[PDB]
Amino acid sequence: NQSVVVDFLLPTGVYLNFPVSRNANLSTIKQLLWHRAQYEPLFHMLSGPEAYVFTCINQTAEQQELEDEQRRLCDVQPFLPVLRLVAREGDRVKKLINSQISLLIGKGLHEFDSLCDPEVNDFRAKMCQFCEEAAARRQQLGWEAWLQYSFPLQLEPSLPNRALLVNVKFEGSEESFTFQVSTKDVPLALMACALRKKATLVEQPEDYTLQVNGRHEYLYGSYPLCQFQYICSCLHSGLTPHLTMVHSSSILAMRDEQSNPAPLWSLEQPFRIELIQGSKVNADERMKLVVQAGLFHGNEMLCKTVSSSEVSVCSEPVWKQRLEFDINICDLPRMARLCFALYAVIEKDCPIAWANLMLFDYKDQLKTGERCLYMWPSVPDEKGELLNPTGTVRSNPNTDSAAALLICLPEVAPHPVYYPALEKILELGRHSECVHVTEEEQLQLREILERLYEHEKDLVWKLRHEVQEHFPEALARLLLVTKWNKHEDVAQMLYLLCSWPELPVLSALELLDFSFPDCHVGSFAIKSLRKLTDDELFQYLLQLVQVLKYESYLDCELTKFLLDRALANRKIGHFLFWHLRSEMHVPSVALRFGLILEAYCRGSTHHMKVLMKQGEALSKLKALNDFVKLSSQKTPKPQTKELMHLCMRQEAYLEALSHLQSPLDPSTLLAEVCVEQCTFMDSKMKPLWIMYSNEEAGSVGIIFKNGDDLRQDMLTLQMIQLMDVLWKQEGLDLRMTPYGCLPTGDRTGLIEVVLRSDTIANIQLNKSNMAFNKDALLNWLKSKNPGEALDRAIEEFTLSCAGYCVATYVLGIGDRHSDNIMIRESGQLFHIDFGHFLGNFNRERVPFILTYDFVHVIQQGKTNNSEKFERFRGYCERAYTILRRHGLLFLHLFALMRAAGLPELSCSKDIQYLKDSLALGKTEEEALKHFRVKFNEALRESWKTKVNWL
Amino acid sequence: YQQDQVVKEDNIEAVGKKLHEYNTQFQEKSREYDRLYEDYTRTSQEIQMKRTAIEAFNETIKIFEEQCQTQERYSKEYIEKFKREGNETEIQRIMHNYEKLKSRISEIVDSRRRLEEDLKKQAAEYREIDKRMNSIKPDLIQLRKTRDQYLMWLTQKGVRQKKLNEWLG
Ligand SMILES: COc1ncc(-c2cc(-c3ccnc(N4C[C@@H](C)O[C@@H](C)C4)c3)cc3c2CNC3=O)cc1NS(C)(=O)=O
Ligand SMILES: [Cl-]
Repeated sequence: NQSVVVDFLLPTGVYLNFPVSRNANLSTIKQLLWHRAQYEPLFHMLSGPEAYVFTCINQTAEQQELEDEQRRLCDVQPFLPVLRLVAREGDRVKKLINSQISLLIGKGLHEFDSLCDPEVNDFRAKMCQFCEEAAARRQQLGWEAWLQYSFPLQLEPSLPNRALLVNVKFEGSEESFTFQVSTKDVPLALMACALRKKATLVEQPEDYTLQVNGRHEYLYGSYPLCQFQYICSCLHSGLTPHLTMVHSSSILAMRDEQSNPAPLWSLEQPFRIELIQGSKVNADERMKLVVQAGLFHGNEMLCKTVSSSEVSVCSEPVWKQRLEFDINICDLPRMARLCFALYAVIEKDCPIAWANLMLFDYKDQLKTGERCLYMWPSVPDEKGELLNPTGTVRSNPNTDSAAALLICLPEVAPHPVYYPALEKILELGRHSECVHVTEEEQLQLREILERLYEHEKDLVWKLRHEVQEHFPEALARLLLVTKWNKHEDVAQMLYLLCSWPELPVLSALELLDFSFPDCHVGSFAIKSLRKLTDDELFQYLLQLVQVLKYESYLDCELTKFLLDRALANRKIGHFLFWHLRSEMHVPSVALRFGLILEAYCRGSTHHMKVLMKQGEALSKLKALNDFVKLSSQKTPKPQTKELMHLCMRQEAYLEALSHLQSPLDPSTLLAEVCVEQCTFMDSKMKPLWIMYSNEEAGSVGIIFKNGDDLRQDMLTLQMIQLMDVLWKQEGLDLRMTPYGCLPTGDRTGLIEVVLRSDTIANIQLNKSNMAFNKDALLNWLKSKNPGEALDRAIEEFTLSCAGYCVATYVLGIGDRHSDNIMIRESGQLFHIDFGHFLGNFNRERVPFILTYDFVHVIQQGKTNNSEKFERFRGYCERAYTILRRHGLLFLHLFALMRAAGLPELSCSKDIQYLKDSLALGKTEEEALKHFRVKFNEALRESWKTKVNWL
Repeated sequence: YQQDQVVKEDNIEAVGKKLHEYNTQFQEKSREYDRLYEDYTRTSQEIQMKRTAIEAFNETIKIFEEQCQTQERYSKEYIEKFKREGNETEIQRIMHNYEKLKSRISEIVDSRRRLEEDLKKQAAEYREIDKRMNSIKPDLIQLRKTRDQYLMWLTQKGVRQKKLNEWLG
């Protein structure tokens, strides 16, 4: 039905109950309420409607003062239809933010309070303050600085010196000035020239900036016109640029829309623990339960893994055993990690669950007393380890129904004990430096460090002073040879780390991996990542986000670093937000990711408004896709398409989907839905195809896909993008189309629509013989590129095919076929739907693949055109060579993605795939002669595939 | 010298036939566990939804209980001044309005209680899933290790990769 019965609670105590329309805005409901209240008792005691604000309990179980009364009750979406009138005033700014954060981040802010955890309370206190400061500090500074934050420049990785005309206009005025300008002109030159056209006095050029009208992409700074993506895109296509001059004041109008709110080693007895009781264990009664425990630091064991006795299976098994480990209390490193696994065993091996605990807390204190560890279920995999030390440290959120081992860390001393401070570490670490002047071991270490085994480790440890001196890049090699189960060694290695020279970004990425848990290591890594430019940081933001999953404590350097950068650059904030938001459904990260999103939001109230509009658009798309999914099972597609529109016509649906910045690119503007062009694709999950339009620009499209997982397709597209940058940085544009792919939620996301494209299978389907049928792709490019433009179109195809051939080989992406490879009208081959990679699907190496159909187009229809075909061979060879030069970057990045828990990227073999495909074990000459053999054999195979095709 | 081999030595065809069988059984049990692990995760989401829906009922009820506090505290003034000065008719309206509020609370408590009963039943499901999952694990593991021992036996025996892939498919 349309109308809802709503409960109204008046501040006189009076209660009033009557139906109102779901679509009615809160201001309309308040009118209806006042009209009805007249005829109920104590009306004359009430103040005016404006004196009060509705309150309600929202979907996240929190009271919300509903300040914006231009909102429909169906969009407010209270838990029960119950509205309470309360006094308006009482710092309404902080109240309103706290409410919007809860709905935006998914989790309710009260769920942090409920935990009664100091670590959470200190994080929130420290980080929310830090973010509130930066945002306040941002609002103070100039419009240029603010423009840089809000709309950072989109440059190419960067010769032509050409001349081409450009349309320019001013804000408000309809008429436009087209005038000539060369490629290598700084933006001021265009602005000053555009002001002469205005005059031929009034204004000056340095109180202005050029907006690429249609979108939020601004043109400024010392860089020339040719390095901007828009102009570069306009020059390559041939189309004329279209800009708008905008005043400094008009930019301060955006800045001041809304304001941010105002402001010991004396304990030599062995480590031991009391295992008390299990709870809520589900297992087979014939078996008997065991609990295996072990201390860890990173991936390596600190000591032998002692176990329990076999107690009988039940819900509430009781051990009451002291477990003593072969390591002292004084030896434990800062990130020592006690790790449990409850097993079910035949008496005479089933892993039930597991749980890890940090022996020291977030305040550097050694934890004592009882702990109720709520456990995570064990999932079986190829390498079935006893314990799972790489697993998370925060407990299972499901305390209602989950299992739990009850244990008790004993009191070691009367007063509490901490891990020593950095001063006492450098005290012990500095001393015991010895054994200089050793010539024989300089050859031995160099031999070792130009490629670990136990013989080799002790040599590296002895010559640690010389490693710092001569082999600085081999820090990670040294960190692993360090024996973390002895506190003497740990002091000596940390002493060197404080003095260790700043490593390059590449080296510092390796140091973020799970093998290097120490706080001093991660701190050193970030210190080296702090020189990343925003462009380069963006290229790795996915990987840095995943690495948070194996951080020990909430407040860490990496988090502070990410928030630092997000507050300085709004685009980095945007993508940090969705990377976190799309994993808030995952119990193991919900708290960590929850608290960070709160911090970001408090320092990004501007963008917080934009992300709300996006969240609600995505909210409606789920509802729309779910109706389509259900309708497809019932009726035919044609009628479902018309029925989809009828839902899209509605007040709530049309306005929510209309007028919002794209999640895939917040500079891109989605304005008017083209409901005529809206549809859904034929695919298991039936993803929605939403087309937009813009009178300012210009026709953008998106795909809302819900049900399948997009994380792997994002990673793959991130890598093809990264490749494209690396290739562009060596002056090779291979015309790639790394379309945007963004996971927004639980098996939910957006995919960029590449305009003016179709699948190879569909292009070939027009000219069918039914058992020549070839030249279908080539015929198609004639119609979309007539006369002289075909030569360009063939070049776009050759260049693009080369990059996508190498890309798909290197990343190990199989299942490539006609109906998942696409051409553009420009003539650019590009690939879609990278469901599988690194050889997976069964697990064999994906060979290099040339298709005949594509070679035929490359050769311009001729059977033999070796001049043109050699060019293509060179494009492939040059491409592959460049990726090898940055092989370690790919390996390190993929090594961090192991955190993400993707099936196809889960282990060393999956990384080894990249090693072998890039031939990183071989020399550059040897690598490249192997690539030719692959190429040649793909060329021989190309014929044999299409001769079999009927 | 001796080593504990699970595979009894017949011949390449006999051993390869059992590799196909043990692999087919492994993939089928892997499907079974994965089917349950969805129901595990889905139920874990559904229980957590239910657990916060209970919290929202608590908070809504709280709001109703605050209204009752106000009404009783507020009515005190406009019942003495209404009892004298004639207006017992407004007293009757005031109080009947209050009785209509109290009556609404009972309904909200009733609906809270129904969800508590659902969460109790869905906690029973969750536990049973996990119990079923933990009974299937030892089979899934021993079928993995069996399958792998037969692969390694044939590789050692020198069987070509083409032949192994016929069986593993
Ligand atoms: C991660 O998973 C996906 N990755 C990429 C895409 C995808 C698919 C196609 C495509 C494929 C086949 N046919 C057509 N039509 C031609 C057009 C004229 O009209 C349409 C109604 C049908 C279009 C185009 C694009 C993309 C991404 N950007 C595009 O531009 C889809 C999925 N999801 S799926 C559906 O499950 O494969
Ligand atoms: Cl409900």
